[PDB]
Amino acid sequence: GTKRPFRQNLNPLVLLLDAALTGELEVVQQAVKEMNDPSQPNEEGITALHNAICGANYSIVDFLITAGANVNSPDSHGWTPLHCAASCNDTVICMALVQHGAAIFATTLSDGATAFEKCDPYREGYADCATYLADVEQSMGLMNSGAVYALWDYSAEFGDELSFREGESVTVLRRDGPEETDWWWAALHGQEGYVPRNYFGLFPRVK
Repeated sequence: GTKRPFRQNLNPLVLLLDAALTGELEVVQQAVKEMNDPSQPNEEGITALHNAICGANYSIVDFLITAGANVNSPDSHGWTPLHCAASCNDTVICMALVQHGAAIFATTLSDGATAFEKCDPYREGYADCATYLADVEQSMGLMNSGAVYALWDYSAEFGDELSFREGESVTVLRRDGPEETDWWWAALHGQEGYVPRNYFGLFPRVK
C-alpha cells in the first residue's frame, strides 16, 4: 500500500463516468456540480448518460436528463442514448429520452440503423419497446400541430430545402411524400422546403 503516491487533481469526468456506470447517485450529483459540462465525452464518445443507461441506473438517468445531459450525444459508433436504451428493450428510458428531446430517426454510423431496429426480439419487453418507438416514429409531424424541435443547425444545399437553427419549432406539412423517405416538407417563418427527419425531436431539449 505504501508505494503509490496520491493524485492532487483527480478528473471529475473519470469519477462521473464510473459512478454513472456502477450506480452511485450521490457521487454523480457532486461530480456534476464540480465541472461545467455533465455531457463531456471520454475518448470513445461515451457520456455519463450512456453509462447510466447501460448500468440500468434509472435514478441517475432521471437526474442526468433533468440536469441537461445531451440526450442525442453519439458514441464512436454513432449509437445515441436512445439506440443503447432500445438495445436493452428499456421502454421506460426510451420514454424519458424522447420526452427530453431525443431524435427518434437518428441513424448509426456503420449500416445506418434507427433505435427501433436495435430492439432485441429474444429479451423481455421487446413488443412494448418496439411498439413505443414505432408509435413515436408515426406520431412525429402529426402531434403538437406538426411542430417538431430542431436539435442542430441545418443549411439548405438545394433551393427546395429549409435552413433552420438549433431550438427552432418547425412545422411538418407532408411526411409520406413517396419521393423522399428521409425528408419532410415543412414550414418555418413563411418559408417551405424539405427538412431531414433525423435533425428533429418530438419534444425540445432541456437547457
